Amino acid sequence: IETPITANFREGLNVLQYFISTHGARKGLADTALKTANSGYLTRRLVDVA
Amino acid sequence: VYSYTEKKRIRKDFGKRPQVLDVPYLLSIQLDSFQKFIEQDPEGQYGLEAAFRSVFPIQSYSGNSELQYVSYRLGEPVFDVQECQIRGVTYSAPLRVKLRLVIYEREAPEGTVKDIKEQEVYMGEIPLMTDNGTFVINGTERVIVSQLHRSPGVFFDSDKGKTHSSGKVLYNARIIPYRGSWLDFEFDPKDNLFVRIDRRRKLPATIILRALNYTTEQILDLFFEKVIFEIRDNKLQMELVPERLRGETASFDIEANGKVYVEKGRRITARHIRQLEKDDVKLIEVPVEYIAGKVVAKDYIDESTGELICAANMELSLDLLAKLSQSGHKRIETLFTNDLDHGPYISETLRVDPTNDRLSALVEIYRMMRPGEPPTREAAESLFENLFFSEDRYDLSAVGRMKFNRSLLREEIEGSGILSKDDIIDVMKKLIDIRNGKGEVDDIDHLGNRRIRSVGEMAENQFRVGLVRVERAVKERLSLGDLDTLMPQDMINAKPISAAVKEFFGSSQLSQFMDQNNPLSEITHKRRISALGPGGLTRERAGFEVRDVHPTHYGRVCPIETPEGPNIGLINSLSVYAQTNEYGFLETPYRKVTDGVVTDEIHYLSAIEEGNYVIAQANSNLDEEGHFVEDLVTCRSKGESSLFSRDQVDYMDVSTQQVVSVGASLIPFLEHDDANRALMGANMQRQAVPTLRADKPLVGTGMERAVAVDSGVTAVAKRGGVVQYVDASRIVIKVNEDEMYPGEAGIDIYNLTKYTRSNQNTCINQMPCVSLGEPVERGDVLADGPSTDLGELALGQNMRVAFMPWNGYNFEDSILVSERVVQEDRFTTIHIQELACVSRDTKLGPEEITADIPNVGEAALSKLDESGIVYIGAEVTGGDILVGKVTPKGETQLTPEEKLLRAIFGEKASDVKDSSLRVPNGVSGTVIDVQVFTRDGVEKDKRALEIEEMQLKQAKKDLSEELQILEAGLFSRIRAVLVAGGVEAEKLDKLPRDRWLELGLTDEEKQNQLEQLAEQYDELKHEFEKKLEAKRRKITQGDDLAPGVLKIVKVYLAVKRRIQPGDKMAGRHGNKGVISKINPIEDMPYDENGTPVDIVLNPLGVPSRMNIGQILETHLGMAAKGIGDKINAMLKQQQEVAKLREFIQRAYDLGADVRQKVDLSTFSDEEVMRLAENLRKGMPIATPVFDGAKEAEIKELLKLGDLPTSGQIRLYDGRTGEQFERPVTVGYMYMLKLNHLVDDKMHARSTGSYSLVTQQPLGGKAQFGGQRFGEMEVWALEAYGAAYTLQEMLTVKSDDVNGRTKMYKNIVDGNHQMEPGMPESFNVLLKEIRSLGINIELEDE
Amino acid sequence: IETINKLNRISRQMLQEMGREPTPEELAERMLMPEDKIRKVLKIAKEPISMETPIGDDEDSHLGDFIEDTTLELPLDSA
RNA sequence: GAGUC
Repeated sequence: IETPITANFREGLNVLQYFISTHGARKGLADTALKTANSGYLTRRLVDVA
Repeated sequence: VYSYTEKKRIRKDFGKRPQVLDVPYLLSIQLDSFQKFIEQDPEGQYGLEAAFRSVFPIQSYSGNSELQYVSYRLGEPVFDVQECQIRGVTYSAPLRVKLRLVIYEREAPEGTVKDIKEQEVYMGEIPLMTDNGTFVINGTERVIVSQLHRSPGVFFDSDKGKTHSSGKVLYNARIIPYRGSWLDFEFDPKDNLFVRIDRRRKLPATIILRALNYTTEQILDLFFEKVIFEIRDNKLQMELVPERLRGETASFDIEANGKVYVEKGRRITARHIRQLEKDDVKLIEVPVEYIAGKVVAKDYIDESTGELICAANMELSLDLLAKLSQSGHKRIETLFTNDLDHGPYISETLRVDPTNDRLSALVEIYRMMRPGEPPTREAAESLFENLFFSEDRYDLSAVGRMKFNRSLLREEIEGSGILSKDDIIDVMKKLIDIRNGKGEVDDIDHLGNRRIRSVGEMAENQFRVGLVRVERAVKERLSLGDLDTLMPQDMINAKPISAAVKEFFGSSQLSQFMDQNNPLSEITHKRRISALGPGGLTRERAGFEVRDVHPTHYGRVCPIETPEGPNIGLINSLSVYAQTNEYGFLETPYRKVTDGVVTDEIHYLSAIEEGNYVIAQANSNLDEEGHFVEDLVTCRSKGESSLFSRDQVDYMDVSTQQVVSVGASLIPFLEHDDANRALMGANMQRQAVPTLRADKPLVGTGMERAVAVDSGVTAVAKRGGVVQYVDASRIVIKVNEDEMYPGEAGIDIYNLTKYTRSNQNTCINQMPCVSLGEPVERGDVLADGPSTDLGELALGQNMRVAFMPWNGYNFEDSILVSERVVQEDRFTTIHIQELACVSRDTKLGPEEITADIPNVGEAALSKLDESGIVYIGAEVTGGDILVGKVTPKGETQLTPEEKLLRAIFGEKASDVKDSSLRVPNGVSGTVIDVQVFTRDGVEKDKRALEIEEMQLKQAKKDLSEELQILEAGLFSRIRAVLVAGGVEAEKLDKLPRDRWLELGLTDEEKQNQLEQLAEQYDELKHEFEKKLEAKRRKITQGDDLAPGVLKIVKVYLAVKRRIQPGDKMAGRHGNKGVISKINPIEDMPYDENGTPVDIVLNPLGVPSRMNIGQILETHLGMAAKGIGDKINAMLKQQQEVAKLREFIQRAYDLGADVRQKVDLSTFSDEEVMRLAENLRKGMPIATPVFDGAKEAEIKELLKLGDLPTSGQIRLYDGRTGEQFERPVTVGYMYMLKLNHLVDDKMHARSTGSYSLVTQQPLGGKAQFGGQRFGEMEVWALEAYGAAYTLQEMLTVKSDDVNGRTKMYKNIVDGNHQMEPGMPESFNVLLKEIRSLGINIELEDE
Repeated sequence: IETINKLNRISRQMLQEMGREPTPEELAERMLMPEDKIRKVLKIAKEPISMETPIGDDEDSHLGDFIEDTTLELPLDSA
């Protein structure tokens, strides 16, 4: 996204800016749930060979 | 300028902007929807009304008898709220409906002159909603969650890449009904149009229109644009419109009017096109080549013989042109397919489409649905029509219709349920459009494309289902029997109605146990919104798109309240001010901006409407209730953000907090907390537990008052006036004469609920807030729920926390806590657990409840009553017996050894088993109350009688004093009217009471109101005598339980659970921790002043976790206590009231751009000193979410507290007395203890109950189970060389019975030897292989 | 079997006439026999339940994962 | 339904 975050945590961001960050936040956390499944299954494949 | 409760606790608002309109009563959604279900409104087609008219009026087969619907009535509930809770009943009202049987005559034309029968029939009990917005489901509190789904109508979807190596563009419009099967239209790779019908498979779209009786000719007419091709002499001339040449390579010399126009080869550019457009062209001079390649429109029959020279949709060719001109059909009508704009789509379609007419179209329809079923005419027709055009089967609802009509850009808002045929054609038009590039694609996740289901619409649908089944039955029995003598009441069944209801309420996954950990959990949980459920999204069906953050969630759903893990993205909280429109779309309120000036006018917009207009954020600065601060201002529009000038400003946010959900709104310095932890914070709040003591949160958002109020666990004043009686059980209030109804007496009653069991084992305790004889107004907080202080949400308590390392006790977010926490009993949790005892009867004989048990000491005997019952108030621990039960044993076949031994000690012991209910080990506490449910059949126990006698006494006393206090208030009110026109105080009072109804005075309007309260008095009598007689019978009535069950005992245990090491706690900012050690007071570091700290957090937990708000809370928190301590000292020092006056006012008004302009000086001395003592314990300040206190205003307060500006002080280590080489951050922070109790989470097993088939230990602490050793864990042992541990886990610890038993006793014989066996799971396995018919056998060596 | 037929068909009558559930006493009278045989038939009425019934709201447990076996004594018992 | 990474 073209418009960035100028302020910082200490001074406090605004309405607009905070909403931005949820995208990255949520994306990251959602990633955890569904991605560790892939890794896990992978691991089990490898283990079953070796 | 504030009410009495606020006068008592004013929190200092730092909020720099004014919330204009009020925070709407949050739990309104539920009530409004449910209330719509029952809404008596003839025209408004919803709920009852909607379903009724859809089916009714119900006409019989023969056309002579009919059933008509008049109207419905809701009775008064058979069972009250509390009572249903007690007996495990569902809370419900009777529904009774007026129905009329009318019979026409066969012979007389339609003479309704024969027979007219009518009555009100009972159609079952309908579950009612509480005052809270909850529901009573077999004795437990449940909530129905709102449901998001993809709204009925049209979805225009594009597969960008999506599928293919090629990377081809695939367009699909989806047809989503309320009720019925589904329709998909998509583009084949070579651009040919296919349908998925009920997503079964893919076949040609064209066939459908054949079924609708369109010939190929009508098809291509309506779709493609015909072109008139005149043949005169030997010259071929088209009627050409200029903008069809649009970028057309010239294939000929194009002679129009005069001279050469287009080069033989050179392309038609726009200037050429506009020139010939200007010329006004009718007929050009095409050669021989153009028509060869195109196609003919209609079916051109040969006039001469009568036979078809050309059919519809044949490729154009040389000889055919000669023959058609020879027939004298000199007006041919060719088609237009020059790619680009109007392409060869439907044309190519028709060629691959093998089907011909109406007939073969319906054949293929029928065939795909049930392949192999023979083509009967009736079956195919009926199938087709029933699929999309049947009214009771296929209903779009108002919703489907609106969104559908807005997808194709129509005008009518409402429609009929069934799909009109024109609609279908027009959408396929829009698909073909998008394929060419006239319009573009609608997004799946748009908030206008997603709709929400409340209560009423859910109810609606499930009610309709009961109706459907009942319809089969109804129409069936209407034709067999005799029409005259049989009545409507004998016709009507109830079973399937009540079945449908209990399925919805009971079985549904959207209906769940209320989260009652805290008021916050409840209130939040009630407004949570799920994407799952019937007609909604699945786990695997869910990719990234839907779960991630859609821009439209702005001000509608709070973006930051969702469970972590797999359900993330699925479940979300409604944002604060957001509400649903009529259609079930979310709307958000905005302020109108008229030409630069910010009005006061509030407009709610849907997502759809939102997409249009240009709106400024709440943070933009406001010029003196007129215009804007800045000439270039900051806003958003059409889903993107940036700069605009004043004049372009259309609308604006009311307040910042409108973007946030409720839970998140409570966290103060949200502005400085990363969302990762923010999210976690909200969830944490939901898992918090009420301690006994409520300490007001010093660092709040102001929102704590609204949260409390709305949760509805408090008592609020209906009328206001003066408090007559205060009890820790009853609050009785005398109303303002202003507000008082001339109907009933002015006496409002609040019986408080004290100390009952919540679902999570939590305690439910109400405390009265006001004192006796005190003044209150409408909407004053009268009694608090558990986690609530005077008006405010009090999730927990605030403590002195210091950031710093301790001797590795605070390592990775571990928590060091003081003994002082225990000493002061803060965070001591209240638990109320329910234990049960169940007495049945078997073939083995009657189980019963007795004090008599084999081989127990008088220790247990002494704590039991006559019947085997615990005494009230008993203190009991693990292993203790609560309720005695005996069960008949079978034959005792003892080993020979046991036979002899019996003989030897000579205690034969009767054929009985000890079944008694015992306290589970680890838990221990206080039996507070016991309830018993006797059977109807079997005679009552003495314990039974005495407790039901108690119920009598209690019932009596309660209702007696109800009548007595109500009576006194009513008589005192009559005294106010007789004292007007009739001064007499000495001989009225001293004379009797009810001889004030022989009272015959002035006959004006004085005598009329006496009778008003006099007839009300007669009803006080007839109501009470009933209200008594009803509640006597229910107490005494035999309690009806499950078949086989004689009697039940419910035992309510109180757990006084103190905070300990291993317990879980956190703050608002996500940061959390386990208690690692309780340090004695001595060990904790302390101030120069001598006060030591309460809790120590490790600093290292903050930086990388990114949540700085907790720090600001700490600093502000010490400052608040600095204010409190200033106040405390001046309070203790008495001094002068005016002096206190000065300090306190200047405190409020300190904040630089403080909005909340605190009016003090006028305050009466009383109000002053009282408030003083409240803020004695620290001042309550308000930083609103984002609209919060800057670093500047905060440091300013620190100066006023006479503290360090950085909030750091030099501290001494309580162990050594050595000072810390750096001054450290301290301050007061608001803390919470979570539902997670190491108490319950402790478990360990040696040997116990095993699994039936596999013979392994069972699961969980629940069964005293062994923990499961998974693949990964096994793998651990594998990596080491460790064979024996492995084999242990494999055999002696699991499925080998001989092995485990043998090894246990060898261990007890000091052997520790292994001696391995054979896994019983393995044998299990073997035999299952044999059973599936495969021979597998163990080879001998 | 036929006695059972009576049961459920008269259940509907009595539920609607009396208002609520049919307690054994009143039912006993209305069907022309002794109370004893009522309660007997009541409990016998129930059919077998699925062993692998998903009681786990999440497919955590097929009810087999509840089952405890009293036949096999504990190693404690063996001791 | 919620904890852990």
